[PDB]
Amino acid sequence: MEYLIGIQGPDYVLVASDRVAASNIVQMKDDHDKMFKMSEKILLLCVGEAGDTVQFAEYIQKNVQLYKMRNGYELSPTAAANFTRRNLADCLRSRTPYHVNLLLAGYDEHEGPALYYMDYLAALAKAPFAAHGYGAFLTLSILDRYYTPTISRERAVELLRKCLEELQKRFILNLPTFSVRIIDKNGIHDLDNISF
Amino acid sequence: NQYDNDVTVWSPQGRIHQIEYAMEAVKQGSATVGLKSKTHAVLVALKRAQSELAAHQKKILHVDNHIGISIAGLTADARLLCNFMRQECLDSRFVFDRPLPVSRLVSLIGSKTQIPTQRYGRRPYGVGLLIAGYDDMGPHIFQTCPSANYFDCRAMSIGARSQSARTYLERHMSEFMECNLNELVKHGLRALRETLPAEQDLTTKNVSIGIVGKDLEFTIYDDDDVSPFLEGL
Amino acid sequence: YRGVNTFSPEGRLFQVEYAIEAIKLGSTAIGIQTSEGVCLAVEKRITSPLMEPSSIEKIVEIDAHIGCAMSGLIADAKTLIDKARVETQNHWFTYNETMTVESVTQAVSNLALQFGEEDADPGAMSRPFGVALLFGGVDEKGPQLFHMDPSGTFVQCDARAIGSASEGAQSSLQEVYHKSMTLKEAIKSSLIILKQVMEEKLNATNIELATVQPGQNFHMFTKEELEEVIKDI
Amino acid sequence: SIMSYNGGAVMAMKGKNCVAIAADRRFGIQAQMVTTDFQKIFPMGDRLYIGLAGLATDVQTVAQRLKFRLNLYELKEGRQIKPYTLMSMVANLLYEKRFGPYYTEPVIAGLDPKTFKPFICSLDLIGCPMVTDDFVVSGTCAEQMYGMCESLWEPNMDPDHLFETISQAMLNAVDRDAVSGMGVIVHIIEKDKITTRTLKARMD
Amino acid sequence: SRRYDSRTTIFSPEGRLYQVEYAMEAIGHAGTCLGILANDGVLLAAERRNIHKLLDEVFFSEKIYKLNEDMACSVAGITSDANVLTNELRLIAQRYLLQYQEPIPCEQLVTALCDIKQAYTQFGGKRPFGVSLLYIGWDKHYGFQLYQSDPSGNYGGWKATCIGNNSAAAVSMLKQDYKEGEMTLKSALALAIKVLNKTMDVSKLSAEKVEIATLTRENGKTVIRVLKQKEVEQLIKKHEEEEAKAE
Amino acid sequence: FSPYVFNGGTILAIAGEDFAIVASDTRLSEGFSIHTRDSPKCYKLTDKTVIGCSGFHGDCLTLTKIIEARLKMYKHSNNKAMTTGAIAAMLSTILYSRRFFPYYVYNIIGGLDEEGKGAVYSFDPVGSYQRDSFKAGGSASAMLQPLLDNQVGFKNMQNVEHVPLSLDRAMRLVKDVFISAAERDVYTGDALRICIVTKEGIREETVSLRKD
Amino acid sequence: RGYSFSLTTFSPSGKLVQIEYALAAVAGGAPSVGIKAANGVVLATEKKQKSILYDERSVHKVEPITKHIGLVYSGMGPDYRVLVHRARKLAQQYYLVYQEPIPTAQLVQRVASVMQEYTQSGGVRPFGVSLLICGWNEGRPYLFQSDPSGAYFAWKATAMGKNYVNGKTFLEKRYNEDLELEDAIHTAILTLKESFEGQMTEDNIEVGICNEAGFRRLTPTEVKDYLAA
Amino acid sequence: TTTLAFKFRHGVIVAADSRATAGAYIASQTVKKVIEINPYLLGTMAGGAADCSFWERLLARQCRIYELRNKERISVAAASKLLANMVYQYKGMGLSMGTMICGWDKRGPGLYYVDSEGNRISGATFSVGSGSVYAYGVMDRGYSYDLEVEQAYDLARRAIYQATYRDAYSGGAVNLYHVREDGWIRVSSDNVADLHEKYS
Amino acid sequence: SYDRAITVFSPDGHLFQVEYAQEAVKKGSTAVGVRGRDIVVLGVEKKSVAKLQDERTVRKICALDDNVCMAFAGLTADARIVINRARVECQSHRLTVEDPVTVEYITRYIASLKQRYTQSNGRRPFGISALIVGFDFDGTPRLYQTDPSGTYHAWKANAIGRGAKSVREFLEKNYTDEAIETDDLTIKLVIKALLEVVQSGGKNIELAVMRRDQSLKILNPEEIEKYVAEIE
Repeated sequence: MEYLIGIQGPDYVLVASDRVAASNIVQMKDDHDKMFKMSEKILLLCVGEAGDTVQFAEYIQKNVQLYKMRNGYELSPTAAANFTRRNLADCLRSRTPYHVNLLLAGYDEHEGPALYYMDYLAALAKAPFAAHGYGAFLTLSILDRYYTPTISRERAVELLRKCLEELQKRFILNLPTFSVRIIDKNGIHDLDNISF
Repeated sequence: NQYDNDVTVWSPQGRIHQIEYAMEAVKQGSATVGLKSKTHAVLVALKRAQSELAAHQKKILHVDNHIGISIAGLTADARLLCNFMRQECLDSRFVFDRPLPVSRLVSLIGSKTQIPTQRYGRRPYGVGLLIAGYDDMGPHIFQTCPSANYFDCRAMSIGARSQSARTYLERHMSEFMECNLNELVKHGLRALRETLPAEQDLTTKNVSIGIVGKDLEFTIYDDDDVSPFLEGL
Repeated sequence: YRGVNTFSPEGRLFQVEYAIEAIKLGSTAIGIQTSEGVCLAVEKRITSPLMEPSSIEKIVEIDAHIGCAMSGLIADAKTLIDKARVETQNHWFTYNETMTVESVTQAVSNLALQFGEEDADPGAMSRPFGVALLFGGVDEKGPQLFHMDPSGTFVQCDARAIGSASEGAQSSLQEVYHKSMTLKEAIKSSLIILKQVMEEKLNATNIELATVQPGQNFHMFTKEELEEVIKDI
Repeated sequence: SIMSYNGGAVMAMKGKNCVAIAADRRFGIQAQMVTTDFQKIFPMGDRLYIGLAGLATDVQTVAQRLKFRLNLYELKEGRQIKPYTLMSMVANLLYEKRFGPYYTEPVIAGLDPKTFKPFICSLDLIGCPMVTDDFVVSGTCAEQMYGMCESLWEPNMDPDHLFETISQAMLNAVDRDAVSGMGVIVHIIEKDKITTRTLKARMD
Repeated sequence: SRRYDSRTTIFSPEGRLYQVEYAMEAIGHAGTCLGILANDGVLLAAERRNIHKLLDEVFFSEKIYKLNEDMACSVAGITSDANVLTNELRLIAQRYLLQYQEPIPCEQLVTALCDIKQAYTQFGGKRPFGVSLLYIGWDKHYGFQLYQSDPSGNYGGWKATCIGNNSAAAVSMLKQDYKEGEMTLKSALALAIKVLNKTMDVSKLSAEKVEIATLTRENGKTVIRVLKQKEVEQLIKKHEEEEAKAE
Repeated sequence: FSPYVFNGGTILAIAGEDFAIVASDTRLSEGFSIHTRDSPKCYKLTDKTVIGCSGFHGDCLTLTKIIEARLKMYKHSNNKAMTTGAIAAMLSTILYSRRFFPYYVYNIIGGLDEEGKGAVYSFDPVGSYQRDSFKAGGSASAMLQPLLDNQVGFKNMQNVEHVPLSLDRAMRLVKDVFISAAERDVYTGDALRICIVTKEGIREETVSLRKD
Repeated sequence: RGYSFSLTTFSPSGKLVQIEYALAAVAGGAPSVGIKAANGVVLATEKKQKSILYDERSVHKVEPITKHIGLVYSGMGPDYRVLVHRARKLAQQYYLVYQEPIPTAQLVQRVASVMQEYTQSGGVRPFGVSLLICGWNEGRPYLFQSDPSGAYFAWKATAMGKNYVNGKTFLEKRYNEDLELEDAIHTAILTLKESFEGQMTEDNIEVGICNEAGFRRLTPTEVKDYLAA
Repeated sequence: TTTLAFKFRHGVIVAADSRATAGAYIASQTVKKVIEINPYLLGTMAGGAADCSFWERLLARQCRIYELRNKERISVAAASKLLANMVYQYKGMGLSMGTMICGWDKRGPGLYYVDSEGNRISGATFSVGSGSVYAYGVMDRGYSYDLEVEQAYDLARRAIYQATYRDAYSGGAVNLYHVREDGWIRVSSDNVADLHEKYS
Repeated sequence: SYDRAITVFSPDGHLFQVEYAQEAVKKGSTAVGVRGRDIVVLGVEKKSVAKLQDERTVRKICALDDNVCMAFAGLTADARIVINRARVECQSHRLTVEDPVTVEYITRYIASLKQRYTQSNGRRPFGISALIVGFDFDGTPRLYQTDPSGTYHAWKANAIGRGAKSVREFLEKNYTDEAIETDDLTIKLVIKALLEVVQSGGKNIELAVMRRDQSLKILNPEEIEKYVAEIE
């Protein structure tokens, strides 16, 4: 399956995802990106059914950029998250659902970092740390065991290291290189990938 | 003044003026003719060119293997009506594996042309046709006017200056039933010549001929293919 | 008052006549048909120096083997061009063949005149297109040149002139052109007539020229290539 | 079943000039907790609230849509809704989707705006009102809550006794429900004040 | 039928929409409206025209309307078109709230309504809405705000404005006696009482031929209020006393 | 209620330097019974094209009527008769218009190209088509293809020059393969119909096959 | 198809003229009255038929909407019938959604909003009627008026129709906020009498009331009794 | 069925087999599984043959319209997004399509993979079909970006030959293509029997 | 639905609705545009501060895409409608083509929308004229002007609106390679040209400047006054 993980800090928000695009016993790509850049300060990580994910992500991204360009100011993380949730829910019971599981991140001048969890049934949640896919079963307990509300940013990278290395050890699939990214008051930065 | 602005506004004399203006549009077009014998039906037409470098406008079209028309008036309306006729004939073949009887096609044509002249804002079909066909009842010639009123003629001549043509036709109506195909075509050409304006003769560049008969699909003669028919006049 | 679809006491749709008047406001365009090819020449009519002459797209290609030259309004053509192109491509899709010239002219002609006010569409067209086009291209039948008018009336022409100076241009084209021209001679005569009409002195910057030949696809003359022809012109 | 997808429970009780309404906190997908900070009881008036157990997507959607309708109503009439009108409103909202319903079983609790006379009621997932004078339950641990309410309920209880009783029932019905729990959040509604307390609840 | 058509949506021979011009001509006779943006509030001051001894008192107001928790607007023109526009505004606010779970910013809203109005004056064949609006609100983007709209669909932010009867005179004093950025809510209310006293030349402020609104932020949340009779009359007494001392 | 029913029949076309042959049997069957005995599967489209249809008979009939109408429409509009490539492309489009309720018909076109040579096109029921030198379709496709590959194609045979396929050898091979198909296939074998497309026109020849 | 263009359009002076003409028709009808007593609300109009051949009971002008709110008009008849039907339908829709009796202010708002639509819609003309509604909602009386323009007004006491200006003068003279129901209905009966052109027989006027007990028309014997004084 | 395509220093190569099957019966050994969208775009056919051909031909018509409107050629990314948006309107409705789009854009040689389930990605090397797994090993071991033109030809031919050998549903002839700045060319069409003779 | 033909032909071939649309366009504040070596600049005229309007809610130069901007002259509501429509189409282009939009593409789109409303049923033509400026991906400077008839051209320097003939004559006499060499010389050229209609300047003008990657530049009043002075 696909994998997502997000850890939120007092100032930043750390996000990651795998770079594989397998399709029936064959890893068709090694440098794939599951991360969409909503705005200059909001991101979107998307995994789900092949084909639905990119369509839904591009729709939301287009709408948010059009908002920002129509108004002069960008949407907030929480407003964007609720907009996306509303669209997913509205499509849930129609003739064409989207099978998408999302991790949204963003920064705001006042509220601070925003990590937003959302499943494919259109349930939204705000959590200090979240995950998706099958890898969530082998990395969530670690996040519980070595996570504190004030955790420093470097400690956050180390904690994610624990998670990815456990996923190497005990999981069944192969996730040889991951994406990592951090949003803060100064925009978004792409950190170098955790690989083996 | 105010009784000739819409097609739904009866004039105090029991006349709709728009329909009459459409008739006028049909009368301003170039001349055309139709004939029927006991064996064939022949259309004879007179195309004209806007300038000396432009071609002469086509004015005979195909509908089916057993029907043909010859237009006189706004082309676009003629094209629309050709579309309608061809679709009807094809539907008859698809459903009934059989040629559409001509009379029925002319009836559908009349009914289709009737709707415009009774609704507000729509305008009459500004085109005049001369349908030639060959059904199980034999040869037929019909005429259609913008008012949805079709006529079962044995010979006619619509268009500009067409009245001298009609005079010649009514002059020799006795022979048409017994004539050969050649004599019939020569009668038609001769009348359409009566229409021409004095110092202007029939040429390969301004004539087209259509024919349908017992064992002969509808065929169009034009350009040098018409020379065999013209040579003899 | 006086609906769009109304017939004058002569038998002419008023809107059509007024649309035919708008073609005189347009610049002058020429087209000549020869065995070796067909050429289009038009006048860009640079109002003020401050505007890029290259930004007046007043000749476009419909397909690799078709060309179009227009006169009238800038804005009215755009939809007719898109229709012509999508029809050409549709034909290629279905039949894997190249859409002929008469057929694309016919489709564009039908798309004209389907205007009205009552029971058409949520946003159908209202007034007739006020533009006169020139289609020229090479088909299975050889070089072709077709002329279109707001009335949905199209005819294949040997040489035609459309636009503000269409009269006089036509007398010239008629005196010069013969049945055995050459493509280059056609470019020369066309450029000379254009020079004779334009108010401004002819230069490579304030015209466009295009030819289509059996071998080469529709070709646009380049600034240097234009200078090369104009110098001896 | 569908209701068991996300678990959850709600409760409401009555007393002498007071009403209480409680709901758990867990939010998960089948057998995995996702957060312990999920909100289910939604503010709806000065002393009127609403709880929704069932599908989380549906809880959130219904809450937002009902707030939409009530906002418009109050702004068009210039008066707060009264509990009975709210109950009928939700009944029409749920019943509009009789074929393809929302999967929630709302419970309402709030004093009247004028006489402050208690009022609780519960609704099916297709809009069946049920007004009681003692209590109403809903969620996945409904039977445990009936067992507790029947034994621990007595009439005309002051706010202290009422809060104790409702908290005890809520805690003791969760411990025997495997897919609902990890925190209980209580609202006690009186004429003047509103009290919100969180109880020490097993996190297993 | 073209005979009876009015052509309410077609250009005149100088590029001016006549139905729009007449619509704006209707407004210049309804009650006056005033805008004043303070540094700690916003305030609407329109005149109560329904001045009869046999009318009843109902609702919290008669010309001020709430649109959200954090927004209100006053109307000048036709009463019925006013009601229609108010309803659509309320719907817009709730639709934004449902999509984003955030209160609708103020220019979000004003431009949504004006877009409806403009579209209405662009195609359709109807008469345009003969209403001009004044709004007030707060949002985290620009703070206290004061907008205005017209039958055309144009709006504008105004530090102080006047739409309705005697608009020229009211805006003339408002230009003469506005301290840009140097106005408390109390001073703005006093300026309103003065300007209106001028404009409502019929008698003097009876404390009953007037409507006042205040929008403030209190305890972190917006609070909207319509001034009662006692405070209004006290303000008028203070105004007359100040003018008397001045002379 | 099943809307389809298999109706047997086989069809075969093989292209040459200056000719094309399309041939078919004339049996119609349903289940273990036999509807008729004079139902040819090969239909004439133009003076240089023929098409054979096999499969569900109602679909075959509807499709050939649709084809005739489309061909008439095109002639009226474009003022020329279609070519074999035009009909191939048009049929690929017609068939895919029912991807989600497909025609149960196996089509194989055969005629002359614009340079005067032979052309053969084969089709899947959903539309996919390709140009080929010989193809067979229907009930006896599997037992017909290998022999054509051996004889016309000269596959698997070494030290034999690749002689061009004359018209005589083509007619013989067609007849022989149809005899064998009738011998070992219940669905076909009632009477052989051979249409020969060439520059002069289309000829028809008939040969009797064994009834049972 | 139907005309898709508005027939009421602004004039150069910015006045919707057709609405003015509808108001003229209203001002040229039969008189009407309404007062808001401290403990009830009274409507009363005049129903002077044209001959002895009209059944007074055949039709009524004072009509209820629900058990607790009703209305009367002055203007044209058929328009009043249409508006009565629309009001009853809107009341029943409100009851169906909310399961509670519709408040009078809201029913007036809704009927008026229905009245605006015909000032702007396409191919239609304004209603030539003004209504008065009476209700007893929230233990409190309500009196509203609604005109062709779609505007409504809350009234303490009003009189519309022919000679309505003089009637409003009368009522301005005779309002006393501490009034009681019987006195209010008596004062109304008088106001109609201020201009009537004949003898007010029991079968030439109508009245309807509202109180806690519920809006309900007055039977003619009751009317004669009240008219006794 | 086996299709193949890889970018390298000198363009993007394309190679494919030519077998069609109907169950266990070999319907044709002369299919053209390398569709020629345009002079600058190529597209392979895997899965449903009719679907691939019809939708790729629609793409060709759309691209021609675009180049005719804007006066510039479409990119590989744009063409691929157009195909993906065209097929996503039938998710779960029974389409079978697997395609690699490849050309030479303003960003250099491009290679996008598009499926009927909606996938769309770009990559250096691809291979899709039933014999894809048998070709990926040979490609991966032999593939190199700086690989020469003759070497790239050899790698493609060997990969498709090996896929044909080990796979029951792929075979026939290996067609091979080149995509360059000027446009694509066709290199060779080598029968598998001849390749067996060469490699043994 | 209202289905009357608002715009209709007239004897001598005139679209009187179109003509009246441009007559409305002639009642709007002058907007100007020039094209230089590496900078484009848009210049408008503000009617009056009025000391009470909020100039933030009155903007007259707007951005359609990060690399494309536009200025109009005519009615305001129509301008707002066209701007929103263009914004939607730029974003749709980004989503579908995955490459930045180009100035000619969006100008073509806007002109097509104007033509559509000029030939549809029950629709009044837009009385607005636009000036689109920007840089394509190739980094080439561009300037297009769109009339209410649906016609567009490319320009080196055109002025649209009130007093357009005067400003166009000024630019036509003055536009030379010398005046585009220095970005300041171009900004000052636009300021000077505008200064042939407006009165006050500094507090009676707005300016806009855009560079290759540099985002839209709004010149503040103090800097604009300094630029005029340096011109002084």
